[PDB]
Amino acid sequence: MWFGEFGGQYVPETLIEPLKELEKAYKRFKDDEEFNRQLNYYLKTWAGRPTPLYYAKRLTEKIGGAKIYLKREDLVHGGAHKTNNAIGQALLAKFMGKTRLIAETGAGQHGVATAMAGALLGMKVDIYMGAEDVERQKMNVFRMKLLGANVIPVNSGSRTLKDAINEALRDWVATFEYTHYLIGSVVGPHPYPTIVRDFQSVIGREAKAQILEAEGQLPDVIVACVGGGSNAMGIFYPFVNDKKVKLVGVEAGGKGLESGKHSASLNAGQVGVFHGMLSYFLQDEEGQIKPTHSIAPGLDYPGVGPEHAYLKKIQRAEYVTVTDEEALKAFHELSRTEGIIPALESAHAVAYAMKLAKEMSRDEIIIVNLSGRGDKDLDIVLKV
Amino acid sequence: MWFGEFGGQYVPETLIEPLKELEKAYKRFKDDEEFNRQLNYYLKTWAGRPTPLYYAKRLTEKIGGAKIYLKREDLVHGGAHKTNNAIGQALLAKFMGKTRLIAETGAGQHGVATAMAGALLGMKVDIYMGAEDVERQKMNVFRMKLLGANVIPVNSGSRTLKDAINEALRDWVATFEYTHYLIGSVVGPHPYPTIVRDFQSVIGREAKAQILEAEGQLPDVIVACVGGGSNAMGIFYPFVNDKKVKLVGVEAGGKGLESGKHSASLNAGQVGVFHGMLSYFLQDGQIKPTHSIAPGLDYPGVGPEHAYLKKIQRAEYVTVTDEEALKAFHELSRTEGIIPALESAHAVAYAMKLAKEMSRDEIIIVNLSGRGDKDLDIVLKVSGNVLEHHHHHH
Ligand SMILES: C[C@@H](O)[C@H](N)C(=O)O
Ligand SMILES: C[C@@H](O)[C@H](N)C(=O)O
Ligand code: NA
Ligand code: NA
Repeated sequence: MWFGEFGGQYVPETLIEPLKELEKAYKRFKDDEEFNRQLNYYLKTWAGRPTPLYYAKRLTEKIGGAKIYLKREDLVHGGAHKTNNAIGQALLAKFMGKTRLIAETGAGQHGVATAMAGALLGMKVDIYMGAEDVERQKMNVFRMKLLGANVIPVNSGSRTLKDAINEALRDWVATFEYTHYLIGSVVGPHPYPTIVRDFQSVIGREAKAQILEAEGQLPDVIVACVGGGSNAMGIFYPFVNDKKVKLVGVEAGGKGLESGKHSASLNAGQVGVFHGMLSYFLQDEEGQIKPTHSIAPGLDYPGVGPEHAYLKKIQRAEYVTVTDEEALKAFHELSRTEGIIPALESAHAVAYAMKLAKEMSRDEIIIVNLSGRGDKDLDIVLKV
Repeated sequence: MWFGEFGGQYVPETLIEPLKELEKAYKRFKDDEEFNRQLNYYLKTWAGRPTPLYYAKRLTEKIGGAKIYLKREDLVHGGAHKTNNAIGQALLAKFMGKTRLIAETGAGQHGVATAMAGALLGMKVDIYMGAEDVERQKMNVFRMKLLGANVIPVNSGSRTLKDAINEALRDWVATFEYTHYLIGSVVGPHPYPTIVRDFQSVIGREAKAQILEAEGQLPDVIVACVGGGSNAMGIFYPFVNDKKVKLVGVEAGGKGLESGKHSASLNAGQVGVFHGMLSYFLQDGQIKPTHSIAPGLDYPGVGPEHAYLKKIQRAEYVTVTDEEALKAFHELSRTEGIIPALESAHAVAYAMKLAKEMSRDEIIIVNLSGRGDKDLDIVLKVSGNVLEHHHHHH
C-alpha cells in the first residue's frame, strides 16, 4: 500500500471492502497459469506484443555520443502503451465475474484504451469525461463511441478531469458488485499503483531481454516521460535492482516552470492527497487541484504516482522537465531522421535523451520508452 | 514479363534502359544474403514484423458460421501493409547506389509510406501528386513533409493521379542514374508487379505459419480487398499452389456497380493499356475517374497478376458497396475493438457474408490491410450527416 510515505487508500469507508476484494483477486490471479495464458494470448495476438527495440542509428550518429535505442510501444494496438494495462485490468475484471468497466479520461486516450479492451472482452463500458474535455477532444470521443463505449459528460465543478474522477468514484461505490473501475495510470488508492505497474512491466522485461541480445549489456540510462507515471514504471521496474542503470523520468515543462503553465508535479508540486493517494500534486494554496498545461494532451494528470515519489526520495531515479518547445523539436527531429512520428508525450523523453546522449561516450547506451505514436497529434502540430 | 496475356512493358523507348537496369539489379539482390539480412532487420526492428494472426472470436460467434481470423497488417509501422513494399524498394534502391526516391500518390497513403522509408534510409524523397489530390488530402501532405519529403503538385492536364504518374515517369527518365521510382502497388511495367508482390508475400508466409500453429491446417478461404492488388497478392501468393485454399479479392462497389461510381476494375472494367501494362482498367478510351468511400481503393486499374488469377479461375473477385464497408467498419470496431481501414473494411464485410454461408470450424483469413485512424474524419461526416432542410443531425 505504501512506497515509503507515499500511497495509501484515501477513500470513503464504503470502498474499503471492494478494494480488499480487488487485491485478494489480484494476488490469486497474477501468477495463475490460466490468467497468464489468456493475458499473454491477447497481448500477443490482439495487441501485437512483443514490440521491437529499435536502434536509432541515424539519430545516434548525428548527435555523436551515446547509442539511442527506442522501445517501440508506438507499435502496440491503439498506438500507446495504455493498452497493456487496459487489457490486464479488463481481463482481471472478467476473471472476477464483472460485466462492466468504468473509467475517467481527460485527453481521451485512456478512455479509448478502456473502450478497446472492453469491446475485445465483451464488457459494457462507460467513460466519465469532463464536459470541457468532451468538447475539445472530438476525435477521441468519436473513437470511444465507435468502440461501443458510452461517454458520460460531467457538467459539474470545473467540467474537467477532477470532476470525472469524482463521478467515477461515486459510480463505483454504487456498482462495484458487477463493475470494475479501470484506473489508467500508476495512481489511485492501493492496489492500483501496484497493479498498473505490474501490467506495464512487460515493457521493461522485453526491453531488458532485447538490449542484452543487441548489445550484450544493460543500458546506462533509461528515459521515459511521466504523466501519472505508468509507461515509466513499466520500463523502469525490471531494472530497479540493476544498480548501474540510471533511470530518468521526464515531466512536462509546458511554457516553462516559471510560467505557471506546466504539469511537473515532482519538480514543482507538493505533497497532498487526491484520487485516493498521498503523493505529489499541483495544488493551490487552498488545497485545490490546479489546472495543468502541456502541448502533449496526455501529460495533463495533476499529480504523479506514489512509486515515483518514492523513487525520487531515495534517489533511485532522477526527474527532469522538458518544455513544449523542446518536445516539438524532438517530434520533428525523430520524424525526419528515423521516419517515426512519436506521440508528443514520448517526444518529451526523446528530447531529453538527445540532450543526454551528447555528453555520454559512444559506447554508452540509452533506451527511450517511445510510449506512443504521433498520428493523434498531427492536428495539434499543424496548428503550431 | 507477363501473367498469361496480362502485364508486359508497354512504354516509350526512354523507359527501356531504366527498367532493364532495375530488372538486372532485382535479379542480383532478391536472393542476396546481405540484402535479405538488412531487409529482415528493418522489417523486424522498425516495421514491427511479424504481425499477429488474430482469431475474431466474438465476431465469429455473432455470425454463427465459419471462424474468422484477421491478419493484422494494421499493426505494421505506419498502419498499413504499404510499408513492406516501401522498405523493400527503398532498400533495393540503396543497394543500387541510388540517393533519391520519387513516387506518385492519389490518396496520399503511398506518398506517406515512401516518405517514411526514405527517412529511415536517409534518402531524398520527392512525391508527385495531382493538385486536386493535394487540396483534398491536407493531412497526408503535412505528414509527408513532416517525414522530410517534398511534395510536388502536378497542375498540368486533369491535376489528378494519371497526371502525377506521367510527371513521375518523366522525372525518372531524366534522373534514373541516382533516382528510384517507387511504385506502390502490383502495377506498372515489368518488373514492378513482380517486385511489389515479392515484397508483400511475407504477409502470406507469416499467415500460413500462423494458421498452421493456431488451427493445425490451412484455411478454407483467404479474403482481401483489392485496389491495385498488393495486399491481396501478398497474402494470396504463398497459397496459390495449395489447391483447396480458396482466394477471394474484394473490389470497391462504391455507390453500386449500376451507379458508375465505383472502382471495380476486374468486375466492370475493360482490358487495355495504362501505366505501361496490359490489365483491366475503368475507361471511357481514356481513364474514367473512380469512386470509393475508401480513399486507397481509387486506382483505376488492377494488377495483371490478378487479371491472370481471375482468368484461370484460381481466384474469385467480388464487390462490396460503400454502405456494406461502413457497416463492417462499425461492426469490427464495437465487436473486437479493432478500428479497420475503410479499404480493409471491404474485405471484412465480404468475410462476414461468407462466414454465414460456411460451416462451424471452417476457417476464413481476412487480410486486415490497415487501421482506420486515418478514416475517422470520413466516417464522422457520414455519422453526423445533416439533411439539406435541417440544421443538426437527426
Ligand atoms: C490524465 C488523463 O488525461 C489520461 N492521460 C487520459 O488520457 O485520460
Ligand atoms: C492509388 C493511390 O491513391 C494509392 N492508393 C496512394 O495512396 O497513393
Ligand atoms: Na503532473
Ligand atoms: Na480499381
